[PDB]
Amino acid sequence: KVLKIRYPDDGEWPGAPIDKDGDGNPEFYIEINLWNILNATGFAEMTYNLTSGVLHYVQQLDNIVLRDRSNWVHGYPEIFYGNKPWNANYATDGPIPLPSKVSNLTDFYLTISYKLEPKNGLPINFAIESWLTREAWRTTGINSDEQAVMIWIYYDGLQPAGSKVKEIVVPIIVNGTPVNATFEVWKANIGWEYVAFRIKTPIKEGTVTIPYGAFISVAANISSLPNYTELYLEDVEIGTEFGTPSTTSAHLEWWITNITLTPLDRPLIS
Ligand SMILES: OC[C@H]1O[C@@H](O[C@@H]2[C@@H](O)[C@H](O)O[C@H](CO)[C@H]2O)[C@H](O)[C@@H](O)[C@@H]1O
Ligand SMILES: OC[C@H]1O[C@@H](O)[C@H](O)[C@@H](O)[C@@H]1O
Ligand SMILES: [Ca+2]
Ligand SMILES: [Ca+2]
Repeated sequence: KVLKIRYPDDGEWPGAPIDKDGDGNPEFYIEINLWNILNATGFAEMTYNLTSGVLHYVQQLDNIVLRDRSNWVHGYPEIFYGNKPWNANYATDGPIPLPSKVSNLTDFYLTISYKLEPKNGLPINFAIESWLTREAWRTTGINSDEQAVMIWIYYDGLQPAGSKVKEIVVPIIVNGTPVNATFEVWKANIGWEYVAFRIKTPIKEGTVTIPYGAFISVAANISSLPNYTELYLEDVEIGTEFGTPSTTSAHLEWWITNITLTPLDRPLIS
């Protein structure tokens, strides 16, 4: 009734499926994903209680040495739905058919209930990420004619990659109240096109609903990629990037109590 994964005990890449009905198709998949840490003392552990539905991440890392300082952040511990295109991990037991071509997908709301506790000024964000690839089921990484979209609904001490492009308004719901929120749009080229939406009023805890197609429509419109609507929306990942090249100690704890994807009866891109 409790799933647990732990770094470094389970290796340098701990991860596990959440498959509550035991049917062999995970509803979500979790990864500790310390992708840019070469070595650290301490541990990071992610627990999911299958009765309460609470996902709890506890991280206490020190003596951090990065794989490549130019990649800036240290890792992105996360939970995701769909096909993560960097590896053979996937979760497709849900109402939205990911992966699917962006030209064929309906819009959906993404609602997350969570609480973030970075310790001692640790730079972090809480970001939702999607990869858009040329093939339907990619498992070996990302090419220069493909896109990452990120949506940061909390941050402290981290700036997205690239250059600011603009500000957009997006209607969201925060703690039960519909509100017009502002997101900065940032664009970079980092081996693939990266577009990040960073909220101007970070939300450290609570329940937030966002309309996914507002973000993907803007990422499509500012993209330099050809044939954007042929790309497949592989996944929806939710996690915390953390750290900078001068962070040597990273203590952080967070919780997620609910992720819901709600299909709408309208195209993703408008
Ligand atoms: O390396 C990928 C990560 O880049 C992070 O942005 C960095 C900026 O904060 C910093 O000022 O510049 C460096 C080098 O240009 C950037 O890499 C993004 O915050 C992360 O989302 C991204 O994964
Ligand atoms: O930066 C490239 C990518 O590295 C992979 O190893 C990680 O699992 C991804 O989350 C990350 O985005
Ligand atoms: Ca299942
Ligand atoms: Ca995968």
